[PDB]
Amino acid sequence: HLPKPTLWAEPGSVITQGSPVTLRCQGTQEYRLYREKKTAPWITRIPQELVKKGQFPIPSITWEHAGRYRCYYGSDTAGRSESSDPLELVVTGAYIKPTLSAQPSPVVNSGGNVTLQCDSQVAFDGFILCKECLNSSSRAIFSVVWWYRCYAYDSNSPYEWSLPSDLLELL
Repeated sequence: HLPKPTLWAEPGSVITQGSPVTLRCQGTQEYRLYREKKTAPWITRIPQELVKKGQFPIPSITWEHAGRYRCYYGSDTAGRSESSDPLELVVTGAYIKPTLSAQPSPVVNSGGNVTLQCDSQVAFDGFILCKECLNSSSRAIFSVVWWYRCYAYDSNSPYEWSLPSDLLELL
């Protein structure tokens, strides 16, 4: 009826294909969750007992659940809040684990900087780097001083990412 809600994921907003995830909204009872640009049926199956508590669990995430979700409480009639800052539910495991290496080395001097390299065997028009994320033909270069992992993805499915790269820890 005023204050905008918080919308987070648990364990996180990046879920591997087939794994569980629960989006959560906090603000007191009339909670509404919704995906932008394309309606997500999976929400209209959520028990009302859960909806009142701001809980919208997904027992096994599919490529359909991928998307930008916003939350808010109340109604037009009795009054509602603003939608919550968008949450981007990403589903991973769709392509090839790229490779992530520090250039020149994982070893960098304090207060200095380093270049990260996400490399793929095939071509993808988009690479993401997640600091255990930010957007950048088969390689991309980021710069971070630290655990990192990157992903590959096609711009025609921006929320469907590849497998994660091995964990990269800067020393």
